[PDB]
Amino acid sequence: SDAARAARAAALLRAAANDLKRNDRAAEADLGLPPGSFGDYVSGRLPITWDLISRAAQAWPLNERDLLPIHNDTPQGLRMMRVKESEASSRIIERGGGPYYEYRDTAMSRQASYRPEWISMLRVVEDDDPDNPLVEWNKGHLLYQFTYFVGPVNYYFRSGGRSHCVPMNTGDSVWGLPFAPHSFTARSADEPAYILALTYGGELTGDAQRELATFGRAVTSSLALTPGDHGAMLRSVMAARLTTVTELADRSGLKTDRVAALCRTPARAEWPELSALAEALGVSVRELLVPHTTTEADVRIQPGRTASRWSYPGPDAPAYRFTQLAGDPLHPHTTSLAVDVLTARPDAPLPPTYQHQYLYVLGEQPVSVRWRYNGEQYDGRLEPGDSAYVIPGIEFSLSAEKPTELLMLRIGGSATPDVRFALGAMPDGAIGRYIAEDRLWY
Amino acid sequence: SDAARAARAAALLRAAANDLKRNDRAAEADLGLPPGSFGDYVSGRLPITWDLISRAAQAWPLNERDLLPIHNDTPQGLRMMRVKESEASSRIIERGGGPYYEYRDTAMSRQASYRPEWISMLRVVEDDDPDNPLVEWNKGHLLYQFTYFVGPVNYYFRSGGRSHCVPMNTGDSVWGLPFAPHSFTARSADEPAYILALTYGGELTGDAQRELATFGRAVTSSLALTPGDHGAMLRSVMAARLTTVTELADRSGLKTDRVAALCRTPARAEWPELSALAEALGVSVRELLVPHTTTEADVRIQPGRTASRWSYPGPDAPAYRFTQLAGDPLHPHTTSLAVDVLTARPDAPLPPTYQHQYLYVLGEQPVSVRWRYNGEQYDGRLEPGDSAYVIPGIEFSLSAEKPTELLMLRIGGSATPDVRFALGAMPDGAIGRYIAEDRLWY
Ligand SMILES: [Fe+3]
Ligand SMILES: [Fe+3]
Repeated sequence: SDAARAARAAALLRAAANDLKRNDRAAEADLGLPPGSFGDYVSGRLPITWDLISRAAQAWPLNERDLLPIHNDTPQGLRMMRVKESEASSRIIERGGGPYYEYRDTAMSRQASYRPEWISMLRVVEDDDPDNPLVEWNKGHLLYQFTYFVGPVNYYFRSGGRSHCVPMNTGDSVWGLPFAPHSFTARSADEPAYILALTYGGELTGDAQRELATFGRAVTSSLALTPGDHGAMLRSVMAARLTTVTELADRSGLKTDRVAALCRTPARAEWPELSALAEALGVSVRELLVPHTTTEADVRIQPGRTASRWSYPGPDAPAYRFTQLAGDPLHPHTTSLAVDVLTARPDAPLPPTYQHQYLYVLGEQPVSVRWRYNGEQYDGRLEPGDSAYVIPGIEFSLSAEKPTELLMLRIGGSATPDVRFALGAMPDGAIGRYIAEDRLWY
Repeated sequence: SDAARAARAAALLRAAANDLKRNDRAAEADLGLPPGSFGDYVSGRLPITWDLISRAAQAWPLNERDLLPIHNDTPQGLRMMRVKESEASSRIIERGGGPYYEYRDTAMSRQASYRPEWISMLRVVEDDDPDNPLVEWNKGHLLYQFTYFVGPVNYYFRSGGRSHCVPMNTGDSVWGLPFAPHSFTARSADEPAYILALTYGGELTGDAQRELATFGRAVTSSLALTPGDHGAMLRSVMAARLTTVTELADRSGLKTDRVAALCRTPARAEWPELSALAEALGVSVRELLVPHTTTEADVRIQPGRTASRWSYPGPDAPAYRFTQLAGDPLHPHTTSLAVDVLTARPDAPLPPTYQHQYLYVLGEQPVSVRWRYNGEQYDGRLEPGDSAYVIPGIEFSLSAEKPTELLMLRIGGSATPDVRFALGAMPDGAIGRYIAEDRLWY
């Protein structure tokens, strides 16, 4: 595992040198390495130190970040975390003079952006007033949040200077935007009241944050695009091409008056207009479409009672019953589900998805999991309160001796649609070298 | 600025602790630190060391990479590189027992993915045969290639086991896919023959490579999507939502047989069908559409003589004359242009774009550049053969005392459209915190 990570780091060093058109001799000269030695660092015979990575960021126009791999802590492609481990991670935090939350980690991975916490509400309120002084608010946090409610939990949320309180119960859920302040209390001291607060990051975190942080606040603010504003998207692509209204009109076959009008409205153009504009701009129609959001006051609440329900693979012989939980079209790759596992057999493999997956066993019976990864088959059993992390691409099935429920949150990773289409365009054999460069570029 | 970068690293440390719901004392417990030291690290009283970052990656489900900022090496928003500096970076490479290429760096930044080399063709051929033994091929490299030709350069390229040669002349260009093998030679020893080989990264480099490398080649290949393949895109979203053909038909109003058939073809559904399917899947129609490509043999060649040209900002105000160079809809955010600078005054500012920009002066007269960044106005001059790098969001003008030509390559950075939608959805005032977290989460 450490040797595999070292190999990944060595491949990144060769890739960086190849990309800078530095062959072995040129890289040794730039990095102050002994003549003839570069192959020993690229092959793994010599370790790549933080000293060398720091020297490379000074000698070359790259960052220390560009030479570091990430860790693989999910070697079987799925990993379970046990209740005992979650309880050992316990943190109690006081707010307003008394204990307010108990936090427990659930299944996480260095390969994924999940930060999923079990959190019990320790503050009990006697009304649903958002301005109740017993409520201790947070400041909001960068990560998106999907929250699943168990018991009589009150959800408090703030946006544009107004505080709201929506009472929840078991099976309700909410999806929420970055930096939206919120809080949770219990309406009763008599029954369990807790949440699965499954926060996660996506594209905002990682490379985008590092880059935008160097540009500064003004440049970053100026790159923002408001959801649903198609005219702004069109203006942005026009600016990226350095085209003009009359030139785009001439190339697309649209009237100049129409192109100007489309630049000034959030409503999308008609489909034939979008196709003509896209071709004139050298982009797919995909790039002129802007997602809408369903959020209001920066959250989208899904009542469990009215949530969509369906059976898999179908009602004639159902293995699972799914309930659709809260999400948002700003994050089309986030799927949240309550899963009733009905089958006692391993006869219903779920289709592999490009998403990361997180599982948490809500029901009273254990769930047996069977999965495949890199030519091996594995099996395991999640007890109630156990959780699991699954990398993209894994085929697994679930079963239980009696019907039982689990919570499933699936999120997009860094392999976005654009990445996946780039992978699809690569010539045969190239994906291997993309994963781990193994040679000088000539 | 090392001090600013150290502050960025401190902020990432606070953010990582916030995301894991570790306050100061909890973080000190997890990391084995003495009491009070975690505040010292976040505040800057103690420097953040590789030892601390390594400890964090061992104790917490994060990567060392996640705690490192990138460098700001473009403090004025635009940075020029001079002929003398490019010449100083000269590297001569032999292939087949004699000189083949001279490489020279041009403007680059730790904030962008450009790897732009000036490259002189040192191998002279007497025919255009791709199997000529004087032609020495590379193995293909990870980065995308955008190449502008000067002089009688032969371009050689391989795809699918076949080798090709297209004789180029000044003003021709080509855009090429990752790992497509290629070469360049000169048809004459008696005139300059060289290229601007403006390689760059996109979606593939950085986070996505790091994650995919830990999943392995089998999973990574399974995630590929073929450009143009709408049925694969539909199947992907269906698998992400765990909707069968029958359930998606049920929701959308399309017949079961029609949904199944749309999953078996690259051709897109009809627009009303796409609208109904997207609504049923909780996504914008954008997520059922796919990029297409125009590449043949993995490249897209643009003859200079047939390239589209237009005046900017308009026909009746031609400050500049643009020539559209080689690109592809697989990279909608890549704009390649040859720019004839016609105005002698800085009276035609180019609108700010979300793209990074790279400039190289091709013509025989200097180009004056006036730009603004962070409330300050700057003036500079690019001599023939000088280059420049520009961060996103900069407004600049170009002027010259006589018409002169500049090569421009604009590429998308890590702030993808999805990042920009997310920035637009963020509550007002939170971009400061996104750039640099400055507080405990509660
Ligand atoms: Fe939260
Ligand atoms: Fe190349």
